[PDB]
Amino acid sequence: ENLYFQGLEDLVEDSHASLELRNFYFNRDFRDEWAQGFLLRLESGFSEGTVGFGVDAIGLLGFKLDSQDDYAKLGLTAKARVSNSLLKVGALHFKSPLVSANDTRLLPELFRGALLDVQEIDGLTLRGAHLDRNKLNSSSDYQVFSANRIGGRSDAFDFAGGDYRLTPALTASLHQGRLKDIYRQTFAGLVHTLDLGRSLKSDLRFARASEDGGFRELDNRAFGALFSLRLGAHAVAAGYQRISGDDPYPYIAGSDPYLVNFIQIGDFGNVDERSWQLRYDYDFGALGLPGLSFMSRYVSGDNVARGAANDGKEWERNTDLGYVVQSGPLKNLGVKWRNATVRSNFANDLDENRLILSYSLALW
Repeated sequence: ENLYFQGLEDLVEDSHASLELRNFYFNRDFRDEWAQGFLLRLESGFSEGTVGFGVDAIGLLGFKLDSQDDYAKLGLTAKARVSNSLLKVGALHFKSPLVSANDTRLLPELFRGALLDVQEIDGLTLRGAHLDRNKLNSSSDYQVFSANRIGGRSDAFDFAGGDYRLTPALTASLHQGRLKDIYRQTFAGLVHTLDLGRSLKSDLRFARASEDGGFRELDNRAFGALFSLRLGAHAVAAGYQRISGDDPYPYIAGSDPYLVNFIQIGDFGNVDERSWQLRYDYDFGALGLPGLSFMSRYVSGDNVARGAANDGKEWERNTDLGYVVQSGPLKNLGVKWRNATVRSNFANDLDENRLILSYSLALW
């Protein structure tokens, strides 16, 4: 009676829910898809007690329009909290150096598994996960994993990692993971944030991977550095990335790699690839146009392995223009245009346009 009945009420009492509408148009021109999506998110409260329990749900629905994102899926996530720690089991969507779920299409990628987040020690976040399925952004069904470019088949991704604030400005990270029967990978990172009150973020990354289990021998290293300068409404970033070893940068296929020069289309993670990035952002708020945004970036890669040579080269430009309605009936309605051009001597030259209309409504 009592505590159990009350627990079920408390799950609802402290719950919240939202509905997102997305209209997505995509075109690729080599030197076409329109779809509508709905995303219903429910997050329960927790039952009272030292250990609190809850449940989240995500409802996804997509269909193609005339002018594979044609599915419906409901995913549940059981959760438990104690002190400042949280366990989620079921449908997962999160970002971390060794595994990050994608959401740059119509409907999000989901993983099936368990994710633990422990924040009991001052300045220290410890995370770990066991994942056993990948639901690609464009499909309804959970499937087993493979690695980007490298292939393979795996039914387990495991990682643990810590992000530690050594000082208020400096955070050190170490994450270690395994895509079972394909690869092992470890990531170290150091991120320094200098606020001049005007700011400079310095983001250094290094990851090494080797084979796991009976998989063929694998050797990859990836160094990245990204320096992000904010100057009022302006932002400028400069990035450098170096891939080395016999193999390209491994990550779960369908998901996002934690590479500083991973942009709209390319990851710049090819064998031996050296690349640099320049990025500019302007926030129109100060000018008096608060919903408006502009970003443009350019990444140039060389040294890419082409057989026994290293004369592979590619570049990619991206430009994002966006507006979010600030007031009136259509407040929160957003439109984003993402335009990309890729030119390469080892892959397909491509131009891509995305147009995304989005609207989110808080239900309660």
